[PDB]
Amino acid sequence: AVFYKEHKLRNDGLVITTNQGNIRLQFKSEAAIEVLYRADSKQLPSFALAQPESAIKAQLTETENHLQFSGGTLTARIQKRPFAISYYRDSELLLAEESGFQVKINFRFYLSPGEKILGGGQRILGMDRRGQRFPLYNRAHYGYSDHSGQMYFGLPAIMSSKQYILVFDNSASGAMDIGKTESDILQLEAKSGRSAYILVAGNSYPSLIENFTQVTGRQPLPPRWALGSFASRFGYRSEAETRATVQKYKTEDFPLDTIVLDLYWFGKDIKGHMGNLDWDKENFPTPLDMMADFKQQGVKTVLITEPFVLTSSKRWDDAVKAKALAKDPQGQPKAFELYFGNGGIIDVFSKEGSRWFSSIYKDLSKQGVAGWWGDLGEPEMHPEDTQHAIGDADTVHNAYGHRWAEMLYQQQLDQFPELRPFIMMRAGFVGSQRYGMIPWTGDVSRTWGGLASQVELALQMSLLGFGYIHSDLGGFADGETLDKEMYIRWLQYGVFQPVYRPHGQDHIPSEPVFQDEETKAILRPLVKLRYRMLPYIYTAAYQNTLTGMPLMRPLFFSDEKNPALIDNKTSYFWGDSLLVTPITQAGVESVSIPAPKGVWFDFWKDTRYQTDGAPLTLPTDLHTIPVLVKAGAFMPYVPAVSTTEDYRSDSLEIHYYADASVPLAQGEIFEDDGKDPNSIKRNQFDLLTLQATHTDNQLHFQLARTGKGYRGMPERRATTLVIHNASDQYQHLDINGKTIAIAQADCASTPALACYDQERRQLQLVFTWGREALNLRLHK
Amino acid sequence: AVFYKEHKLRNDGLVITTNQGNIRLQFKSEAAIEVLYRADSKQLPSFALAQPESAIKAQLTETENHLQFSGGTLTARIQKRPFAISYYRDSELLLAEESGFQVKINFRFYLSPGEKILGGGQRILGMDRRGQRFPLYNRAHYGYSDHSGQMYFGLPAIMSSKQYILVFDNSASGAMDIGKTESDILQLEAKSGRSAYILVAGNSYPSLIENFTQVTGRQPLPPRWALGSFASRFGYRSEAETRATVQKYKTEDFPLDTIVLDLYWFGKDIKGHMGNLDWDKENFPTPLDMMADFKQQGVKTVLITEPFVLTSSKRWDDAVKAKALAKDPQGQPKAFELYFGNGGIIDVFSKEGSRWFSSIYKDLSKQGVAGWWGDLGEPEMHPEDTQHAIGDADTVHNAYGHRWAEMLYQQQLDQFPELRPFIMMRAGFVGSQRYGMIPWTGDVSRTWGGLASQVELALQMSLLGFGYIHSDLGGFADGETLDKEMYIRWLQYGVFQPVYRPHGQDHIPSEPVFQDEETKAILRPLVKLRYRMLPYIYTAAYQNTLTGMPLMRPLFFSDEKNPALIDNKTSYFWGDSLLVTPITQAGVESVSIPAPKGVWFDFWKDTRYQTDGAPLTLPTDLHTIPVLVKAGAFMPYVPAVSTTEDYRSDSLEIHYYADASVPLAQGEIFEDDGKDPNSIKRNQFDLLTLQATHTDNQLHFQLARTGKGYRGMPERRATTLVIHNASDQYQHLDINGKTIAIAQADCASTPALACYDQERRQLQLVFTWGREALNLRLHK
Ligand SMILES: O=C([O-])C(=O)[O-]
Ligand SMILES: O=C([O-])C(=O)[O-]
Repeated sequence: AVFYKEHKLRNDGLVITTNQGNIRLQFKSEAAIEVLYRADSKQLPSFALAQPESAIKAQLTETENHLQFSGGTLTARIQKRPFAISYYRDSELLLAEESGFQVKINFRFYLSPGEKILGGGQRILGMDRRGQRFPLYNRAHYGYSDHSGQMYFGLPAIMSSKQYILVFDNSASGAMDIGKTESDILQLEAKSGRSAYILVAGNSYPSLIENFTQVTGRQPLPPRWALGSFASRFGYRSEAETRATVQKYKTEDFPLDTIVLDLYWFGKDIKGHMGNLDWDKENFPTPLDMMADFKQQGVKTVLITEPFVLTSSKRWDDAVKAKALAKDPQGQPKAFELYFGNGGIIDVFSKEGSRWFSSIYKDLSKQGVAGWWGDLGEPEMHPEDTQHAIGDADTVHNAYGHRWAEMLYQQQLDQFPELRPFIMMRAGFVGSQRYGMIPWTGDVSRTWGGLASQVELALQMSLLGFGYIHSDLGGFADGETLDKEMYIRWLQYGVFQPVYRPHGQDHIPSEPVFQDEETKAILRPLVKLRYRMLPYIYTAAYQNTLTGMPLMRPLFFSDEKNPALIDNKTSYFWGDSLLVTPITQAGVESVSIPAPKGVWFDFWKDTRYQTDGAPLTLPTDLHTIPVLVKAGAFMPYVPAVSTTEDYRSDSLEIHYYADASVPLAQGEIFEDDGKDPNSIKRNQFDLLTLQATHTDNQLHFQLARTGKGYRGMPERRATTLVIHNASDQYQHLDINGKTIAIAQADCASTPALACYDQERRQLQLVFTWGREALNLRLHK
Repeated sequence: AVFYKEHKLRNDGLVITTNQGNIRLQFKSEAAIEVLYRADSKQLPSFALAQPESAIKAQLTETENHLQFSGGTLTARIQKRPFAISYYRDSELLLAEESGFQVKINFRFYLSPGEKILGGGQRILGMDRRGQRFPLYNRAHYGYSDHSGQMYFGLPAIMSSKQYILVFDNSASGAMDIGKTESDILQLEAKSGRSAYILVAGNSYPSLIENFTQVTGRQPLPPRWALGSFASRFGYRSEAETRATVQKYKTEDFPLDTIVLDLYWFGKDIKGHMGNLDWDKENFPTPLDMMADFKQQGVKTVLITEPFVLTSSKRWDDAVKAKALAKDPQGQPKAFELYFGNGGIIDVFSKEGSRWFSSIYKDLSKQGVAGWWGDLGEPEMHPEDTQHAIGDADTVHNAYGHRWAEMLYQQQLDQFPELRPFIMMRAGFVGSQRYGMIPWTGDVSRTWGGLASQVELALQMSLLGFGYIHSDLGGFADGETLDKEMYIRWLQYGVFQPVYRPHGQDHIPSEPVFQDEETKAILRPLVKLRYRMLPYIYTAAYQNTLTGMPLMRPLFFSDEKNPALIDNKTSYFWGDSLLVTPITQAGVESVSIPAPKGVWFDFWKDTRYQTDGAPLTLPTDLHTIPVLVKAGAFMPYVPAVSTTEDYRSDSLEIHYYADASVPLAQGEIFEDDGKDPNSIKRNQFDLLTLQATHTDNQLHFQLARTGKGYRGMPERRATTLVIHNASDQYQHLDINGKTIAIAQADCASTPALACYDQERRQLQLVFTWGREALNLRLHK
């Protein structure tokens, strides 16, 4: 039995006293509220909040049986007897406590009939997780395929079809029961840790996500090289092998930005060396030269690191001396049996551990390391009696990787304030994106099932803050011989998901350059396409930094009033304009694409489709996967380069997909130096905008640029605008009022300013796009 | 009747007095003698000699009936009565005067029975010109195909199967009669000008050419961009069209280094504007921006210029005021009716004309022009009564273009001492290569016959000093629709001849980017190959600067004791290692290749051929032309780039064609900054050497580098050495004494240091080639 006794509004937080203790309510924004139970006691701080101490001005109103604590859009309705809080956006009930807070810690909420619930982070259970129960305990799931209730990167958070996000702001071993045990009850449980939750509301899914990232953190724009081709395997055994792989990309003519070194860089065996955190000079004899030589070819070097320091490693004595490792209750360094050997864990929650670990990253970065890979951050093994500075293993578990990213992010920004950190990790917490965390979906099997699960995983993570979630392309775990068709499909999908990083255990090659001729003939133009598409992808990344909008969006964004779409885990949007349907089984001869109502074009073949709702059936081929372009799309391209270090936009090629059904369309292209972490905040960019206005007798484009520009920005770009499905009735073109004839033949064989290709229904305009506004008007 | 009267030896020249006048003999080297008749009178100076005032120490000996004037290798034997000079190398008679000098000026020599005679410069008559008579008067031959006795660039010089070169060092309207009128008489004639000839000897064809260029001039190494892809037509009509063409290369993914602007850059019509020598702002409104924008994309701009200033042009009044034009006997500017209109000719032989013309080049170069095209330098029209500073038109005619190149070369070196001039001209004289002249074979027809004549022309010019002779690829003149198969064959041949410059009248596209899909699919990888092969071509260019060795060599170099080979005009060597046989007729299904005795490989298919003399029959296909690689060849490649401005050799791929028949082989790769005119003289280069030693049980490679290097030179190059026709019996590899196992599987699918591919008979070695010597030893 719990009931209201009294409250105090100051400041600007509401502090309620019940017969069972204090509860603190604070708005972190007009759309998000933090609710802290046991507010009177010492607890771990928030991890989910970017500004935990925030509390914006809200209004409090009182009635006989209720209190109301209201922000701009979100309202908390506090029922006095019995005590229960419920949350409203406008006058719409979003979520209501049932028993609310109990005591172990326990939160119980009602679920509404028909309410669909995404969330929990990485699970393979179906997009709607209602009817499921699972632990909140980051844990490896080696070789997973088509099912998992628990893997590397869980999130103690859900997104509802009612368009709210609920966060359990607790870092401890726990569980989530989404109407499994009791049909109408959502239950959150933890063995210890912070007793708080955060509710965020929105009026649309994009707004919800914008509001969520506003209070949990926005991802800083990654370096542009993060969008390029990575060479990776587990693992290059030597400097010679590493150099030979960089060379193979050059001689096979595949783009390459970054080569990634797994654990052999610090030891010749898988076991026994972890913690050395320094070069194995027997096998990597001249690493500074190696990294400098790669830099000369525009190629970055990334090294793997782990939380564990083995007692057999060269740094054990020093880590103990430094007090860098987590301790046992007795006060000794805690050592335990990992796969790799007996060892301890670096206490990133401590001053000593952070300083010690950070110094090592600084040293290696100074030697030439450009980016960082942190593996096993669950932590993969984490005995319950391990003691960190701020609590035992079970209490801090799901925040270890989160703090590790914060430590590394701060370290990198301190060392290189003019560069954007690259931090790729396996496990984090709500908000880890604010430290630039780029997660991957762990040690996936080399099976079709492993591939078929990746869209579900990516969308689940993307919706709750992680735009750069991706997979080991081609599959990672076990296998005895390459499944060629699977590999090809995986690397094709790879082009249209956030990070292009094929990676697998090295008894089977993961890099595309080591594949057979047919495989390379298929993949080479696609890896090149990835680079040609950089303006499209980098612009989506820019939007992700601005608003949290994920690069991969679920089908359900297309119709927010159709909750059934939430179940779709087979087609997704890559940016605004491409509907992608990966092939995830062998021998598939055709696909049924649930394209939203409207006009769509085959990305590969230019075929125009129109639909009022019924799905579209497309045949498959081995060299592509099915991708449809939304009518009204501006698809921007630059010439392929081998490395983003050579990126130039002096030449732009833009394809506009015209249809009268889209009378107004807009496109944008974000350009900056690809590297300045402050480019957005300081307006050091060149933002290109395109607007199409399509009427019965005219099609006109308005082109403009804003921003203060940047060093090396082109003043004038040669631009080729290719209008697909263009009318054969346009007689003339005006550019800023100057009338120009449209040629009707030989468009590919003359340097024509404007030409219509009747066989392709494409109208091509070639012009100079300078700093002043440009208007191009086509008229019948 | 002519007889000896007396002589005087000083100094170090021999001055002979006959009853008819004085004759001066001077050795310009140990292998070359200048013979000047009428030595007592004022004459035009030598044009052919790089150091006209040279006279090395020779020995004079006298007998009753003879004088002997001898240098290191060449001896002049002077018979006293009747007077006649003959020339000997060792004790071998090379050439004997018949009547020798007469008076118009006339030289008569005996030809030996069976002696074959190349020479005369551009003619289409057969490689051996003996039995032919033709004028020495540079003259246009618009639309030539398969025959010409007189075209743009004649040379008053011959090369004999006796291995001497004879130069008629005379610039005037003349003629050459090579045993036509009289079977055993070579006759040289001129209406006026210098009465001198130069004989150069050698002990082999390469030595002869080395000796010839020693005294006539060596070509300075061109900028590396001269070896790249040129966009050209007659002609881009506007800045917009020019920019659109640069853009088309970018969007079609063809390499492009340079775009070339024909006469529309200075006027909207073909007639009436020549002499404006300034931008037509109506059609090229922002040329400084245009050139700067191209430079940002690594693309150079070259402009056409001509000798003629029309009375209708904007510069007529000023040229007259400056006294820049040739005059009539009366002293007025000489005006005459050219195709383009009434106009005069710039007197490049005068101080005033040179200063005036040079100032105009300086101005345009300062604006951003990177290289220069001088058309119509025959001069195309040149009335006999035109007076230049040093003589009338007929007297100086064949040296006009020569002096024009000298003027421009000096101008460019004065303006940009740290760059190599690019000067492309149609007409010159013996020695013009010393001013960097890059000639092309004029306005060739768009016919198979026009293509079929190009090897003959190129070889004739190459042998007598012009390594960069090339053709308007695809054909230039007339035509009404593209002959697609002809065009393709011409641009394929283009890859294996000195300058890659498709160019034609613009009613049919000359650029490969404006061709149909099939044409582009065929040509794109070949234009890319041109760039991948830059280390091979640029190294041949280096050798040409060093020794005069032409880039294209005739088949007859392969066996100097087989004079019948001299007739071959259908196969030639591109550098040392490639025997190329262009396809020069439609529908050819196979070719008979007269490969020299030895082992040869199909460049495209790796097929091994062996022959003891009989020709090799190869089938043709549309995507290649037949090219054989000589066993022992080291073929070096770098990754394709879009422009030589981006050239890097951090990654090398070298293919060695092994065969036991070649127990010793050598290769070299010349690397410098691609631009420094002084790189060779100052040793600012990186010269890579490879030596193969192939015995019954071992194959070993010795790799080394010399030179002082240059700014940006890579210290360490990732190198992939691919050994073709490698034994399947090599068990191990030592690199500098460190033994390494050779893998026997999965060579394309692993980062192996050494791997043998049994199906391809290729052994691949991947390693780091640093500054120290490297020895790689394979042993059975
Ligand atoms: O858009 C149009 O009107 C057309 O396609 O003709
Ligand atoms: O060269 C060899 O000896 C061979 O091919 O086995």
